[PDB]
Amino acid sequence: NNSYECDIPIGAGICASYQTSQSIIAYTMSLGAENSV
Amino acid sequence: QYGSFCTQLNRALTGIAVEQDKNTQEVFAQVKQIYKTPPIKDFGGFNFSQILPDPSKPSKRSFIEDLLFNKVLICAQ
Amino acid sequence: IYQTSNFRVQPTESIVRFPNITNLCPFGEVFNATRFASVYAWNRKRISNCVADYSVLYNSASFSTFKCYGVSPTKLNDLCFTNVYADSFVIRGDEVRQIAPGQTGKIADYNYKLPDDFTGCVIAWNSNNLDSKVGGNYNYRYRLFRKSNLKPFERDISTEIYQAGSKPCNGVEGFNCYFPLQSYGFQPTNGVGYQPYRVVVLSFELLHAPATVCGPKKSTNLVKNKCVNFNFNGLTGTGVLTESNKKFLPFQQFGRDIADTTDAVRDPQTLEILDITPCSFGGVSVITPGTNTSNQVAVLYQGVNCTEVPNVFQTRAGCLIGAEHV
Amino acid sequence: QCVNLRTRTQLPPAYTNSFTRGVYYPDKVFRSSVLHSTQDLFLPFFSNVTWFHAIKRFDNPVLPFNDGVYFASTEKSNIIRGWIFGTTLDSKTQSLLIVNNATNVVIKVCEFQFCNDPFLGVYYHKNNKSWMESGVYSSANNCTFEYVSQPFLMDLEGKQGNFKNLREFVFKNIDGYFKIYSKHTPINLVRDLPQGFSALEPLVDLPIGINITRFQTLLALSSSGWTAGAAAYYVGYLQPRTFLLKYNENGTITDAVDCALDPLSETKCTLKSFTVEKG
Amino acid sequence: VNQNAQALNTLVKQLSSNFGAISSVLNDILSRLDPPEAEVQIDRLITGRLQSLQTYVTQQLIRAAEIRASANLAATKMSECVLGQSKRVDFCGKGYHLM
Amino acid sequence: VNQNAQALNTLVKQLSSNFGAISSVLNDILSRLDPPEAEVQIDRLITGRL
Ligand SMILES: *[C@@H]1O[C@H](CO)[C@@H](O[C@@H]2O[C@H](CO)[C@@H](O)[C@H](O)[C@H]2NC(C)=O)[C@H](O)[C@H]1NC(C)=O
Ligand SMILES: *[C@@H]1O[C@H](CO)[C@@H](O)[C@H](O)[C@H]1NC(C)=O
Ligand SMILES: *[C@@H]1O[C@H](CO)[C@@H](O)[C@H](O)[C@H]1NC(C)=O
Ligand SMILES: *[C@@H]1O[C@H](CO)[C@@H](O)[C@H](O)[C@H]1NC(C)=O
Ligand SMILES: *[C@@H]1O[C@H](CO)[C@@H](O)[C@H](O)[C@H]1NC(C)=O
Ligand SMILES: *[C@@H]1O[C@H](CO)[C@@H](O)[C@H](O)[C@H]1NC(C)=O
Ligand SMILES: *[C@@H]1O[C@H](CO)[C@@H](O)[C@H](O)[C@H]1NC(C)=O
Ligand SMILES: *[C@@H]1O[C@H](CO)[C@@H](O)[C@H](O)[C@H]1NC(C)=O
Ligand SMILES: *[C@@H]1O[C@H](CO)[C@@H](O)[C@H](O)[C@H]1NC(C)=O
Ligand SMILES: *[C@@H]1O[C@H](CO)[C@@H](O)[C@H](O)[C@H]1NC(C)=O
Ligand SMILES: *[C@@H]1O[C@H](CO)[C@@H](O)[C@H](O)[C@H]1NC(C)=O
Repeated sequence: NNSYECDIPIGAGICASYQTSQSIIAYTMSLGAENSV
Repeated sequence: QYGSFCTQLNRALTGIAVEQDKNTQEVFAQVKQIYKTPPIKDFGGFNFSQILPDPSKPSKRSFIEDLLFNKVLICAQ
Repeated sequence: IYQTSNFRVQPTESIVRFPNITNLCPFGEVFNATRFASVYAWNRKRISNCVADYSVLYNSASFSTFKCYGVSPTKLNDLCFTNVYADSFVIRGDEVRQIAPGQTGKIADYNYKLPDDFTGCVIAWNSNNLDSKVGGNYNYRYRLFRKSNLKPFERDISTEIYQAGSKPCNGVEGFNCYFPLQSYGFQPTNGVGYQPYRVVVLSFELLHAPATVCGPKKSTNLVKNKCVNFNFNGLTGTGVLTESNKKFLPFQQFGRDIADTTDAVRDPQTLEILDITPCSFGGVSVITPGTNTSNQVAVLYQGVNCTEVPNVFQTRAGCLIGAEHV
Repeated sequence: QCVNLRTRTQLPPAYTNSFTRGVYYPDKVFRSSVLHSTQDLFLPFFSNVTWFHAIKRFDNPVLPFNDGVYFASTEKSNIIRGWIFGTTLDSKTQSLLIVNNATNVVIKVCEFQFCNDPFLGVYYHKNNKSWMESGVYSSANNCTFEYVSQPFLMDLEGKQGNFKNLREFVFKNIDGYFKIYSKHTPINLVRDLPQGFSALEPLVDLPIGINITRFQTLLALSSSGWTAGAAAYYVGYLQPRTFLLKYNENGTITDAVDCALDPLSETKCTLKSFTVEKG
Repeated sequence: VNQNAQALNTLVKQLSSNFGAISSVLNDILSRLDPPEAEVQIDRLITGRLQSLQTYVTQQLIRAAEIRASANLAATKMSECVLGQSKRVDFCGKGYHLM
Repeated sequence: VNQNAQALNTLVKQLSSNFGAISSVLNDILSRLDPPEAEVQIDRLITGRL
């Protein structure tokens, strides 16, 4: 359910990476950090 | 019997080669003549001893140029 | 500058080295055989480790029909063969046109077929004088019916009774059953096309193994460092033969070693791993001033040493003649 | 002319993982320092094998033959001495007989009459270091081909702690030809199949063109009562697949990779490389 | 560099395909058949190799026409960032350009 | 201009090549041979010109 910067793009906003034991995990892309002004 | 195809092919390849030579000539040769840095350098405390040419080299490359050159069958074809 | 008329070096002589001659292939006894068996019991023979001259057979008019498919017979003596597959039988003349591959017929499908990529040569010759019997040469039999047509070059000898229906065949003959073999009617009174015909076929492969069947050899020598024409074992090429440090196993020949070209190769009659190198080539170019001004030109040979070609100044891009360095 | 044997250790067949065995030189031509992908008959990686023993324990079954066979044998004093190949084994079809005679291997292409339990009879009932072999064979009326091999001699005795004798043979019967590829190498391990990679140089090819669908092995064999050391042999079945072989500059097959086993192997076969970047 | 090498490698691998003929060596087919029916086999190889060569030339044309744009962009950047100061945002560096 | 003019000429001359056929005039081959063995000749010219 988390968000991280994309490594291996799959498509439709969903992409995967290799991370911690260690496995391949797919998730929704994160549009960078967020802040207000 | 097939006529004139190889003339077209050779013309295209020669045009490509001449275009590449023209590109290389145009990108760099932007200055009419060649300058040279004075032997003594006092640039207000700044340091440029990594990009300026180094005489102690068979070629005239600089340090960063050498580093870039390092980072990057032959006759069967 | 203009690039025209690419330059190349022409060859000088030829080398026709071949392995040692052994003896003459005994194909004559096949062609002068006493008795010929039936179609389904064809005479199959393997001929190897000898030297055969097919020019005499080709020039001989003793045969009647002679069709070579995979190769032109005229130069048949200029190819080395790994092995010879000789298949012989006797057939009715009217059906002779079943010999060719891709044909349709009774013997051509039921009990004798040929592959699509067949490269051998077929000979058919009438033998009505000696093969015909006054009472009928009925020793020759064939399969009138076959449950499944056999693949090319496989022998069927089963004596099964014909099964033309789903109902079982009982006893020696049952329902829709017939004898597997039918005799051939060969008599001296038979007309043209009904006479017996001796049919032989020769098959062989190319370059898969060091061949042993060849013809005349005329091996001369192993000269080096010359643009010569090598024809060691069928591969005809032009180039220079040098000595290489490359290593072969005791059974390795015809190295490709890059993409598709015959690289350093061994030689017959000896054991040395020779190396093949193509002759020098390059694209000559002409540099000229305005022809309105003058007429003297200069010639640049690209990327090639001009220590040999028939005020020079060899450069990195090649070498230039007709002009003097300053 | 034989005595049937039933003094066998009746056990279900054992299975072992054939890690990296069953790769050989495809063609007679030579390449070097390149990568070549080709499809042919091979033993797939990580496959079961059929295990038989020999010491009581005299495993002599009859195994079906199809698409060639891969025979491995670990032993000392090479008790196995012969192979029989055929279809009906009753003097009704051409049969192939291979016996490693004391001089060399003898090849016999004859419509030979096998019995129920034929074997290479050795009169070694009493252990007195007497290998006198006056054994005789049955009728061999119909014969077609005969061959004599090179006189290569191998050790016939020994009780070494580590099983020094290890043979790997591959038999392929296709397009009317019989290809035998052989290799021998010592191993210091007791039972486990060696881990690693080994090449396979060809040995011989024979143009025979006969039909064989069954085979059995022969070893040095009164009918009942024998004293021989432990020995094991594995039988594996081939399959048509595609392999990518990585040659070397010296002309030796360094490694091979499958093209239908695992997805990573599929990607390696696609990219024609041994290393793949993330993506 | 990898693309340029790949183009040539794929072009040179083409000299070992039947193209519908019976072999892939001109010398072999020349020395294995009579010239009355050698053209009927040579023509297929000629057509196939013409097709391959034309495809390679077209690919090279397109790639060179693409790289001309990068050459022009580099020339403009050299004429603007170096011999002066350029006020175009996010052209000569990310931020406020100096030299 | 010249380069463009270099193309059209190299097209027009293409109308004077055998292309593996027996001639280079459609009228000649049409009026010198019956159709059923004339399609097998016209097809080569069609392919080359395409
Ligand atoms: C620019 O910085 C470099 C790196 O420190 C200076 O090179 C050093 O100079 C000192 C004194 O001459 C030497 O002891 C070091 O060994 C040098 N470093 C290297 C990596 O060679 C250079 O002198 C500076 N340029 C100036 C001060 O004009
Ligand atoms: C968080 O992940 C778990 C694991 O799949 C899932 O069951 C759950 O629905 C997720 N929660 C949200 C809010 O997406
Ligand atoms: C074989 O027969 C041919 C003609 O039938 C004859 O010319 C030749 O001499 C014969 N050879 C032998 C060895 O009988
Ligand atoms: C070939 O024959 C020649 C002379 O007849 C002999 O010197 C040479 O050793 C022979 N070589 C082979 C490979 O038979
Ligand atoms: C050749 O050059 C001379 C020198 O100017 C000039 O006078 C003459 O017209 C030129 N001729 C041609 C044909 O260009
Ligand atoms: C080619 O020329 C260079 C320069 O003279 C020389 O070093 C080299 O040996 C020459 N090679 C041949 C094969 O002539
Ligand atoms: C050019 O200079 C070199 C170096 O002194 C000399 O050897 C050479 O002869 C000179 N060339 C001419 C044409 O004088
Ligand atoms: C090998 O056989 C055993 C039992 O006979 C079985 O459990 C195992 O799955 C087999 N191996 C493979 C790879 O299927
Ligand atoms: C087989 O081996 C025996 C025993 O050494 C030997 O006498 C014989 O000559 C060999 N060959 C044959 C064909 O029996
Ligand atoms: C080989 O023999 C088996 C068993 O007799 C038979 O089923 C098969 O059809 C035979 N195949 C050939 C090609 O003879
Ligand atoms: C290749 O063989 C030579 C001689 O047998 C040997 O010196 C060399 O080390 C071998 N190459 C490699 C990579 O082992």
